[PDB]
This record gives sequence, structure tokens and C-alpha cells, in this order.
Amino acid sequence: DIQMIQSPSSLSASLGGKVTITCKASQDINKYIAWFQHKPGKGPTLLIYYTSTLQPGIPSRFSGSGSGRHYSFSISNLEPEDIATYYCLQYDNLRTFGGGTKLEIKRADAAPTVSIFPPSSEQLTSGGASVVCFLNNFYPKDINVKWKIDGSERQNGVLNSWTDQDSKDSTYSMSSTLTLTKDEYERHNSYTCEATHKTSTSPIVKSFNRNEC
Amino acid sequence: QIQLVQSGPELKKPGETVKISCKASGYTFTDYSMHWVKQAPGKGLKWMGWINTATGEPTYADDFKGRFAFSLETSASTAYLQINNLKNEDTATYFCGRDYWGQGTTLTVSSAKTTPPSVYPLAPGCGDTTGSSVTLGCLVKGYFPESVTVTWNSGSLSSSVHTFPALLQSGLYTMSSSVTVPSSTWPSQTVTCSVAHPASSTTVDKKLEPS
Amino acid sequence: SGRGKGGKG
Repeated sequence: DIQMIQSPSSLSASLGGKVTITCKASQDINKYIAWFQHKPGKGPTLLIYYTSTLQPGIPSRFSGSGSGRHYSFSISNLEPEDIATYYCLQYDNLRTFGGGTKLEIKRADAAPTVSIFPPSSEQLTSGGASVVCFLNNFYPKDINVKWKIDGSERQNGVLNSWTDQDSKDSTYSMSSTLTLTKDEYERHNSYTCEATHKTSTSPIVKSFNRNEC
Repeated sequence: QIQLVQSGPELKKPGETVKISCKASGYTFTDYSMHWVKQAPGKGLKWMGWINTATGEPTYADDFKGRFAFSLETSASTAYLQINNLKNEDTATYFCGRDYWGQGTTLTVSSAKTTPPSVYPLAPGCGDTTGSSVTLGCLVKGYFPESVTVTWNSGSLSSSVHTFPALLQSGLYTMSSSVTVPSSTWPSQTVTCSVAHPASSTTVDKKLEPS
Repeated sequence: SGRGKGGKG
């Protein structure tokens, strides 16, 4: 019966910096708000309850304030392990979660490590030919991959998958797969993936050539 | 140490029933209410209700009135969530807790066909020097439903692993995983990917071999 | 067991 409007829905901030998240309740919730951290693959972690009280074991760089309908939550001295989605929770009248804030750490820009892989013998002899490029440990998240066969761009048959941001080094990784049939694969020689990213003024190019192996 | 341990992942068809367990330790089970929280794929947390662990009385949020049942086994310090007449839209990860929380139980509700994956090793082509590190991969293709677990050397390689989220490709899922090791250590120190697909009861190893 | 929040641990 109480709505919770959480803002912003996502943000990026530098290491060592301080961010603030807000929640607005539809009615006075009498300081009965809590804040949670939630990482993929794990249960939520309670950080703050009754607006400003720290859970035992939670560092004081987490803080909260507010009253009435308006509440705020801050993380100071940001570190890579703060990558998570944060939620407010009113518990004055039943419970309601806010919509969440996905937090990204803005580390220094990092170029991808690009690796290309030809189709495996097992996949080929079963009639398929997937060519795979890993673009690993880069920042920021935006990246473009172009595939070329014998020098000509190919867009049909490409699937791209990004990881979430890693706490180990605040980077992303992405996998790009060009899937052809064996029949079409064995009629061409050169297969190339080209990565366009903020960190390079020209594309990062990895290729292999069927006729050379 | 406060710990909540939930039962393992579940695969069900629409119309069936599932019962998920949440076993507490490290605090007095009957002194704190147990809450249940749903996280649908790609969505935020949604509160389902709570159970009074001193009386057994459950309270449900409006969206979870009807097919959902909270219960207890006080003597085993265990809370249960039962979902009757399962729906596709019950597909989600469910968490129990209050201040501390269980690890989550992932529930998949589907009537579609279970299909095992094909598992392909990704080794560098014969004509390229990778530098001081070498990255190896495994392509996991054509399976249903989610999920799969991909490990490297039975989990002993993990610091440099990237697990790429699955994508739907012609009605079936495809995912990949990479690992990176120093070039001096491969092929001399073997690297193998293992792919478990519990829905199809399959486990497949593929040794990575140089081209 | 209550409608409380926080303080466990």
C-alpha cells in the first residue's frame, strides 16, 4: 500500500568517491526504511535500518538519513566490492522495495584483450561453424564488434553477450560469436573480428586464415 | 555464524507443486520472522510476505495470496515456501531472510523440451602467438532450459574465468566461458572445461588441446 | 517473532 520511488536507477562513480541514492515513499513511513546491497549469486545484505542505524559489521562509509516521505543513502570511499544493486525497503506498513540502483565503478579506461577462435573440429564435423571472439577485461562497457569474411562485413549470424562488471578489477568482458554452416565456412579463407572501443583510435583486429592451418 | 541455507535449484512444469526449504543456524529461529522475496529474471526484488516463527501465522503480500504457502518445521529450524499450481511466471530466484539471507533458490517453470548442450573446445588457431598469456574457451550450444555450470579444471581455475550469459539462438540457449593462463603453462599444465546441465543429467568434459 | 528489522548479529 506504500509505493517507493528510488532514484537513480543506475549510476557510475569513481573509486574513492561518494554517491547518494534517494527513495520517496507515497506516505510518511516514520523512519522505518532499510537499505540493502545485492550481488548476483548471493542473498541480499542489510546495510542500514531505521533510516540511519548501521548493521553490525557494516563500515561507517555507508550512511542513511531522512524522515517523513524522503530518505537518502550514501556510500563514501567507493571500492570495487561496492559493485552491486542497492535497494531501499519501507517496513512501516507491510514491506515495499524500491526499484533498485545498479552501481558501476568508473575505473580508468582499459582496452580489451581480444582473442579469436576458429570452429572446433567437433562442431565442424557436425555441420556447424561458430567463430568466437572474446573481448576481455575492458572498461567502459560500450563496445562494438564488426565481423568480416574475406574482407567483407557480415552482420547476420552474430550473437554478443556481456558479463556484469567484475569486482576483481572493475572491468567487463564480452563474447561475440559468428555462426555459419560448415558448407559456407569452408568456402572462405579469412575470418576477422574488429573491436571498436573508447581506448583506441583505430579498431583492434584479430584474424585467422583457414588456408594457413 | 549466522547462516541460512536454501534447497537447490528446481525445474518444474506448469501446474505442478514445489516446496523450497530454508534452514537457519547461528541464531534463534523462533525469535525472528522469516521473510520471502522473489527476483524474476532481470527484475528487482519483490516482497512476498513473512511468517511468524513463534506462531506459524503467515502474512502474504497481495500478489502472493492464493497459490503460495509459508510453513515451518520449528524443530529443524526450517522455513518452507510451497507454490501450488505453478505458473511460467513463477520462474525466479527466491530468497528467505530478514537481516541475514539465504543464498537463493532458482526455480524454472517450463513445459518446453529439455535438450542437452553440445560442448565445443575453443583453442587458438595454429598461426598466432598470444603473448605472455593464452586465453582458452568452451562454447556451450543448443540446450534448454537454463542453466548450465561451466568450470575449469573442476573449479581449480577460477580467478581468470569469464562466464558469458546465455542467449537464445533458434529457440535454444548458447553460452560460452573463457579462462586465461600464462602461456608458459599451456599445454604443459592441462586445461579442461566441464559443463554440467542438471536438467538433462549431463556432465561433459573437453580437454583443451593445441592446434 | 515480530515486524522488526535490524540488529541481528
